[PDB]
Amino acid sequence: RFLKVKNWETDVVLTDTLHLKSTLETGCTEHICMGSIMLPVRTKDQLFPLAKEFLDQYYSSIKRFGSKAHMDRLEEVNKEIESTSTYQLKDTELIYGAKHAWRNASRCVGRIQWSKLQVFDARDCTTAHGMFNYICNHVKYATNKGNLRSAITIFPQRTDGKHDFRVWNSQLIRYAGYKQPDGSTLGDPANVQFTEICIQQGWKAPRGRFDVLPLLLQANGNDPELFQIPPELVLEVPIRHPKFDWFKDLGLKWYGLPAVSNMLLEIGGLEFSACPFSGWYMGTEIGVRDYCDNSRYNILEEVAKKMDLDMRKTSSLWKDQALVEINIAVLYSFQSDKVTIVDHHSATESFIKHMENEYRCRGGCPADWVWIVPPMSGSITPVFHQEMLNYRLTPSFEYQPDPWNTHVWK
Amino acid sequence: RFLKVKNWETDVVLTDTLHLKSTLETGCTEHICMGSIMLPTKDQLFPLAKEFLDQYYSSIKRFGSKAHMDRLEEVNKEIESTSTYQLKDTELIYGAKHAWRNASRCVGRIQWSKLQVFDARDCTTAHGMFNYICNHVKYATNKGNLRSAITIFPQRTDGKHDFRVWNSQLIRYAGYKQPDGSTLGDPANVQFTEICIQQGWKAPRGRFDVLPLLLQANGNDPELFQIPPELVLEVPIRHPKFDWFKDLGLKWYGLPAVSNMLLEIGGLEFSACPFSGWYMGTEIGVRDYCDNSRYNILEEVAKKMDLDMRKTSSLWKDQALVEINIAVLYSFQSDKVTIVDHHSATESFIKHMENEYRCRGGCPADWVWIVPPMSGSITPVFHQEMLNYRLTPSFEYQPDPWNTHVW
Ligand code: HEM
Ligand code: HEM
Ligand SMILES: C[C@H](O)[C@H](O)[C@H]1CNc2nc(N)[nH]c(=O)c2N1
Ligand SMILES: C[C@H](O)[C@H](O)[C@H]1CNc2nc(N)[nH]c(=O)c2N1
Ligand SMILES: CC(C)NC(=N)NO
Ligand SMILES: CC(C)NC(=N)NO
Ligand SMILES: [Zn+2]
Repeated sequence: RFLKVKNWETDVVLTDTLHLKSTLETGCTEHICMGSIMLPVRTKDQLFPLAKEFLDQYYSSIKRFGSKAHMDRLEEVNKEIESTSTYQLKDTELIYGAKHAWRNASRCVGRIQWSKLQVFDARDCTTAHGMFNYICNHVKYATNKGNLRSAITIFPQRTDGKHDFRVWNSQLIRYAGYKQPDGSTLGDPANVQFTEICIQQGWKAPRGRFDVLPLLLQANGNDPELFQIPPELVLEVPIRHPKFDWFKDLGLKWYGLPAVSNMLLEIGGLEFSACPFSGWYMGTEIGVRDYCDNSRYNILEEVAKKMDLDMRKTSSLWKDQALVEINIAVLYSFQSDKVTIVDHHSATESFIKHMENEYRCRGGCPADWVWIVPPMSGSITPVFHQEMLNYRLTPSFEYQPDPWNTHVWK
Repeated sequence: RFLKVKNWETDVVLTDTLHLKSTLETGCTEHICMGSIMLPTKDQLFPLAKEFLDQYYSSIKRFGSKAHMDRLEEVNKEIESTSTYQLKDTELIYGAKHAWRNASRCVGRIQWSKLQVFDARDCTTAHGMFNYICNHVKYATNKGNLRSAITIFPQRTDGKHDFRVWNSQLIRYAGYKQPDGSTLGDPANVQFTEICIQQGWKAPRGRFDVLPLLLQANGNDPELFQIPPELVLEVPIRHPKFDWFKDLGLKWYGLPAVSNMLLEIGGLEFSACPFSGWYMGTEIGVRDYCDNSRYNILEEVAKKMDLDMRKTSSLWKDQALVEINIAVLYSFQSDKVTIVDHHSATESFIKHMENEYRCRGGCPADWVWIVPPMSGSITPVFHQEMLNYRLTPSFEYQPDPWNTHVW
């Protein structure tokens, strides 16, 4: 079965065959679409088939399908599973696997960069202190003094589900949030619950508006432990506007390294519960969501006031106006400090090229439109006009339940 | 079986059961989501008629009454004898209002119960259609104080006697392919604009020429008609600060009226059912003006604002976009023509959703269409999970007549 995808802005029509290799479910049925829904221990039995599918794809990618090396590897893995219930990936398979989980992440608009990923093998790690060291090395390497490099650090895979490695932080770097007794919130409202956990665990919170949270690392299923990332390793950018000299006085700044650390990486059926990864920001993530979401820093009004916009009636579009300036400032500040960042026009244009390339060479590119289209100026970016097909391919990055909800404290 | 929908801005969670009454397919499957795709017999008829009548009588608190049963059998007999049936005026009105109520791609459904229905089922010719349409336009426009309305022409019979409004919207501007290779007017209507010429129309070769109606009655060939200029309310676009804006020579009509869809009620199909409401600012300022394939005016507005268009990161397109949209709303509001901004419209939809969930068990909604083309995440609907599914009565897309018409 072939599926056609059309771009209503250029009439370009693409054909998708890749979806035929989709196995996981989407959440949607032939009677309902859950496309806008945020989020809708294995056995030897279901493991080998998963390993085989992966290994077949791997050996096919290197043009060695059917080879003796390919057949031996399958027998080697099969024997290992029956012998230990699991199996270890070769370094080459790990790299291939991580890159493809990124390549398959339908909610990621920066996938044109997928083949450029530094993979740090932390599978020999055993303690939280070990995790800390690995993570600091990941941060310094990725930051690279502002010239960001994509990377991922992969810790030991899940075994019996009682010895999981987990990074309790949702992102390696994020600002603390504090609920005040008057009901207001200091810092990032999104991290209030995590911040409380850190404090309870022993963290001495400076209680500021931009306090870098400590790492809470869990190794081999043990109780998590706190660690402070060396300040000198956390690159930050003071936010100022190119024309509005008062912008700087808003006291705003943001970290330069976006690194998701709460997702699960699945390769050949194996589950890597601790796999922090990072790239570089698209301006709107900070300027639109982190700064202007009502449930985040929510700075629209203040910026609106300083600009002396007509805030009496929404139809003046004062929010829209302040939004553009804030995002202009974020981009400007980052480029000035020479910290990698990409605007939504560039990122979306590139994704389109990446997408078309993928249809031709791979037969498709699973993409989640709801997440791909930027949170501002939607239709003036090429992706808005691009029909997309969303389906799940493995290897992949998956969501997993927050650790504080499932962990058995020792 | 009881799906939940969460708003990530307010943590409010709503439970949806209405979807359990869905009957039509969505285009998606457990293995693939096509949520972003633009277009994913007597024996067949009665069950449909039955489904409708049941919900109708249920709505009037007469479910399982004699009146209910009586009507059910009368239609039943009528179908068996005539191979179809006619809706009572009450059913027709109820059906039209609910088709709007079920339109998952419409953000303005909070207004659903306030719909003026014009029963044009007694129509028989193209001139009769022109007359009915002019009356609709005049009623809906109401001197700038817009009123939602729909005019329903004769239902389908044997497919060879279908009524159709060839235009996509009752009021749109023409588009012509110039020698330059460029396009004059609205690029989206180039093809239609030609079928008018090819049919007789005398195009003024302008940038904003109100197109002529191409009405098709009882299956016969379509005919042209010029909408009385005095009935087509337009708004000149001027910025409330950029006096130079006017020099762009931009204007837009005040009455948005989709005319190429098919209304489905109890199995019956109304192929010609033009309907109208009032604009949400972004429709004109973002899509009609700034879409690269439309009037694509971003660069022009950018230049006159003296913005650094060298690098995309200066966000000039974004800045210009906002002004262009501030102007649209400004002009309409100045000329006292009904219009709603994306902020107010979206806030209303959220309220409507909550009403629908607590009073009906849900509200089908297509997030991809509901979220405005600009400033997405600063509107409440961005953070609102939505379940999309098809309920009848409904408004469906249908093949352009010029690809099905046997002259
Ligand atoms: C090189 C620069 C990169 C850019 C510009 C890019 C951009 C983005 C953006 C804008 C999002 C949406 C974030 C949000 O709204 O929460 C995203 C999501 C995603 N990206 Fe990328 N990305 C990059 C690198 C990476 C890397 C290196 C990986 C994996 C190795 C990756 C995996 C993903 C995943 C899995 C998601 C969804 C996360 C979630 O569900 O919360 N991205 N990316
Ligand atoms: C009262 C003011 C109304 C508002 C503010 C509203 C707004 C909108 C908007 C913004 C769209 C998207 C248009 C597009 O992007 O092409 C839309 C679509 C739609 N609306 Fe409404 N609407 C209104 C009245 C109506 C009425 C009277 C009906 C039905 C009788 C209706 C039925 C629909 C349908 C079926 C669609 C999707 C059409 C398509 O697929 O092209 N709307 N509405
Ligand atoms: C409800 C809706 O799915 C939700 O608000 C989504 C929409 N699109 C998004 N897109 C991106 N990139 N990131 C997000 O967090 C979201 N949130
Ligand atoms: C490809 C994609 O479905 C398409 O561009 C959609 C997106 N959302 C939309 N939303 C509205 N209201 N109107 C449209 O025409 C579209 N176009
Ligand atoms: C997914 C994450 C590591 N990258 C970003 N959030 N921005 O690019
Ligand atoms: C669908 C149409 C009749 N309404 C609008 N496009 N705007 O409200
Ligand atoms: Zn779907």
